[PDB]
Amino acid sequence: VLGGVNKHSTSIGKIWLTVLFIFRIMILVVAAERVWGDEQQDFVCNTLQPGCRNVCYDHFFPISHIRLWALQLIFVSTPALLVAMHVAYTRHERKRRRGPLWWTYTCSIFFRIVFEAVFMYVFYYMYDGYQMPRLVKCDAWPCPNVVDCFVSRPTEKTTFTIFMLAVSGICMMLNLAELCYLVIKVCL
Amino acid sequence: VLGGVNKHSTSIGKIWLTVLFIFRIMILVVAAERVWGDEQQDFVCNTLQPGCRNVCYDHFFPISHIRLWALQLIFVSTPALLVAMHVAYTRHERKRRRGPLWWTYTCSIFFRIVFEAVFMYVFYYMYDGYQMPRLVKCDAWPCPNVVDCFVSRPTEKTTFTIFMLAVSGICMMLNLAELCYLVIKVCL
Amino acid sequence: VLGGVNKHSTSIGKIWLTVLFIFRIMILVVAAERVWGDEQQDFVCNTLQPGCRNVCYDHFFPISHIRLWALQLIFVSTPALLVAMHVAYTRHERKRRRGPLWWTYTCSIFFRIVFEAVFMYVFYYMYDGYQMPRLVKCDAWPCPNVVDCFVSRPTEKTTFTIFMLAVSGICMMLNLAELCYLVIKVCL
Amino acid sequence: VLGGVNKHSTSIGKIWLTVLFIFRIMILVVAAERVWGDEQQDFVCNTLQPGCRNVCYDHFFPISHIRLWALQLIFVSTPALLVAMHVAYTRHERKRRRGPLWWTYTCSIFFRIVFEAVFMYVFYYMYDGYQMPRLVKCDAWPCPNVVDCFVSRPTEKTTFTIFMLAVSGICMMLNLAELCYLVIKVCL
Amino acid sequence: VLGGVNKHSTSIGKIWLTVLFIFRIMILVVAAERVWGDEQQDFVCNTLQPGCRNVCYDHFFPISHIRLWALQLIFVSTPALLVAMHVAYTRHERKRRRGPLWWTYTCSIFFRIVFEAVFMYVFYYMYDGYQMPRLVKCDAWPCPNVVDCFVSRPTEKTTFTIFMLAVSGICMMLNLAELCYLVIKVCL
Amino acid sequence: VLGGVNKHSTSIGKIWLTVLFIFRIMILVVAAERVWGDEQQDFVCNTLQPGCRNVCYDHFFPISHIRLWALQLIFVSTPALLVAMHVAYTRHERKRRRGPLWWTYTCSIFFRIVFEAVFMYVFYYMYDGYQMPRLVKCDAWPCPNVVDCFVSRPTEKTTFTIFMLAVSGICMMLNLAELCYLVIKVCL
Repeated sequence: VLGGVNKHSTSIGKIWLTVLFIFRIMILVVAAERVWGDEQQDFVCNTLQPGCRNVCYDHFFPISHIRLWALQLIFVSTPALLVAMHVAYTRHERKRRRGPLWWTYTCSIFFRIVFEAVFMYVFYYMYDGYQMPRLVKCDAWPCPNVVDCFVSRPTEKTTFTIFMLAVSGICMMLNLAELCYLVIKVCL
Repeated sequence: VLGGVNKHSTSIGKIWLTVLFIFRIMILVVAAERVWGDEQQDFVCNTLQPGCRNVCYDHFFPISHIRLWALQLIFVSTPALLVAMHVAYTRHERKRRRGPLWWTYTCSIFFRIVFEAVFMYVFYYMYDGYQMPRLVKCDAWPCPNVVDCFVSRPTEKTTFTIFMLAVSGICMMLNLAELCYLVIKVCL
Repeated sequence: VLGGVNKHSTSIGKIWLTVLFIFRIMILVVAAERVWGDEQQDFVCNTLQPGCRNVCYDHFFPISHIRLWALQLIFVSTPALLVAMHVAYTRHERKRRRGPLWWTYTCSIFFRIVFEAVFMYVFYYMYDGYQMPRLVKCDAWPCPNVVDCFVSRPTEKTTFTIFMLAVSGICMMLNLAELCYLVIKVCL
Repeated sequence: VLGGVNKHSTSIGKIWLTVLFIFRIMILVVAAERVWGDEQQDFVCNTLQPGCRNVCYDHFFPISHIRLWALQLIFVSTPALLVAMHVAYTRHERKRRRGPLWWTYTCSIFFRIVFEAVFMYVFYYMYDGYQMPRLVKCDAWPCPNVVDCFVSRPTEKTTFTIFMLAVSGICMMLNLAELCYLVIKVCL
Repeated sequence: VLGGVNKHSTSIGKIWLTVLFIFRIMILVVAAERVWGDEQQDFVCNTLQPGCRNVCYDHFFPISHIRLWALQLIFVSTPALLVAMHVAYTRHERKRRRGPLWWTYTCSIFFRIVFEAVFMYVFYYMYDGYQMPRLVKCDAWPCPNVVDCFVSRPTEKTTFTIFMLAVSGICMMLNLAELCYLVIKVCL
Repeated sequence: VLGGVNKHSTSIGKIWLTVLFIFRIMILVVAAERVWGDEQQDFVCNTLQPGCRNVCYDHFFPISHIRLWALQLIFVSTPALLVAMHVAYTRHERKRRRGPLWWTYTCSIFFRIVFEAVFMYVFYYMYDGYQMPRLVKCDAWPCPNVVDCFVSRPTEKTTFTIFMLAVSGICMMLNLAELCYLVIKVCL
């Protein structure tokens, strides 16, 4: 909350973006330890081959969904943290002894859009959609021929995937709108 | 508590709604990790088919009850959080340099009613009542014919479902009463 | 502690009731996650029938003892919380612009007695005493004929049941004494 | 720490008793969840009789050691908490409008000795010493004849039992010394 | 944050190094209990020999990755903690009664580089790269001949290894730049 | 930190000893719940005898390594806590109404050395070195003849044992140096 206030921030940055960020954190907290907790423990494969459970789970879930969203939240909150430290350093220096603050705030908004877009593209490149399947067919060594494996709680995981994707998409649109608001105001 | 006080709020909003919100949170905290902890682990099905446990549990419990209530609490508390930030932003601007505060508070009450009603309808659309069955009959692939499966702690889960439904219904009535109090006062 | 002080409260309400409430909370904290943790996991039944463990445990323990005490503590502390908010609202209004405070405090004491009495009656209606048995005989479907099942830590659970029942009984007596003290003082 | 200071307390009550109380809490914290965590889970009995593990563990450990020490700490800290509230109530009343404080402090010391002595006598009546055996022989129904059962971590549990017994014995001696110091001073 | 500010610190030390340190801590928190939690529990070996799982896991993972990073963070933050205490001690002494502060800050930067370099060399000496294999072949006694063992979540562990190595490399470069900035300024 | 400052403390006690104490606590926190968590659970013995796992683990690990270090930290921090309370009691008395503070500080240093040496001797008397074996041969009843048992994570446990022993040895040397500094200063 505190690390989201600047003298150049409009109502969108002060209120709407801050609420959405808290919204994403709260959803992640209640859906991490309980929904994705038994992702590998309850991954069931119809085989007797030792080691087939480990390789098939790793093949279809190279990075867990919750770990991807945790990384995205850390990355998109970094520019806000950097700006806050710069403000304190400048405020300390000014007392001791647009402008520079305008460029730092504008640059932070640009990097927030880039990080938001990159992480959802990684999601689509890696899981080709939001729908978690009930069944995965795995043929990696040492599994003989093709082995059927069953995912844990596919429906609940799909529901939370739609929530995070929808909020992340809204966050980019708000960030894009704020970038346009600042640019046109200084230009015209 | 703090994010529930406005200069247009009556006694109902200041006291009764705040207590009920804390009441729902406290009940959720004591009944989440212990009552719904072993929902899938102690889901027992009378079969030898691999993967039948995963598909049958996911078929009858697409979203866990506690996750639905956690989502509802987050949604119904969002309008209160939005109003508080708007007050601080307006208070900061007024010093730096009915009305707008009346409309923001009135709009937040309307959205609280909508979110409360939507989540209760979703519950009845998804679980068709408050009574958790002891036995569920599942015929989804790969389960052969119809398989008997047994739920964990059905009676305790039914009791807490009644508590959350009753308090949610009371909270909707109180919000409706406060909305009527403000409308008639300004009209007459 | 703070939510237990009013200008009409005598020494009993200020000191003895506050200490007993903290006493009940402390006992519950140390005896919840460790004594009742494995209530169903270590519930052993002498049978080969799938699903008999789930139905027999649910039949004899419809609501866990710790969950009943947690609900009781929440209920008996609600009237105290309601009084505190009313005091703050009245104190704010008086500055901005017996009596009403006497009736609110008296009413809160009455509801504390009712909630205390109701929860112990529910305990006796549901578990017909304080002694937890070592053996339960269960004949609910699908268990064939009558099945022997064995409870986890029956002696330790009996000891803590006596503690909570005794303190709850003492708390009801103290509340009754305080109610009589206020009534006779105003009457005579 | 704060709830252990009174205007009639000598150096023993202010310093030595406070340090010992913190000493007992710290030892309990590091030795509860890890040493006694698997007391029943790793209780191994040489039998095939269902339910023999539950009844034999309950017969030889009716109350766990850590739960007994947790109860003792709660009881012996109650008189200190009662005195603190009485001081605040008297201090508030005096401003609003030996002696009584001397008797309350003296009575609290007496009850601390009684609670300390009662809990160790219960320990000796219940476990007849400090040495935890490696083997227990159990003949309670339904165990056939006599069944050998093996305790988890008997040596480590014995070591911590000696620590708590030694500190509890020292605490009584300090409390007894403080009681004698106050009595003779007022008498002579 | 507080233990990273000195009167001789430039913008790099005040802002960039502080953010990166928080960045490394945040990544470690979200990836410790969930990614490396089941490292040995889900270590599957294709054998019937008792004890082969323990010796093969210990042979290939003598120190866990998360424990190595936790040790590195503790070591690289020690010089900053030492400087802060020296500042407070000097500040207290000066009131009671370049220079010495310049040498202490310069020395702390040097030790941060050394600790950073040592821990990455230990990583390459011990795990000869960043890629975690799916399969390990173990022939330590008592495993007969050569036994195949399978690692848990090799792909996710590889991804986080790249993140920590990259940030640690960046932190070493920033520390080197700050050291050069101070040396040339005092020299010329 | 606060409980390590006295008016007679030199730079060694104020800075170096405080940092080392925090250093030992931080290492213990990250290496307790994860490295020693499965000490008995993953203790594997090559036998079919019931109860042999319990007696052999208890024979070779009478007290866990982490519990020994936790006890040592509590003991060596007690004299520092005792001194702080004595300072506050003396400071309160002086206002109400070398020297004594010099002897209390000197005595606390002496007891810190004794406790540090005693716990290190107990470690060598009990585990005869820092190297944890991979294999232990156990012949206690009821294990028939000699049974092979395998330790969990012996290499990682050895590494952390060296760390704690090295820091404890350094802490003893620093305490000895500070004791010599005070004695010679007062003598000459």
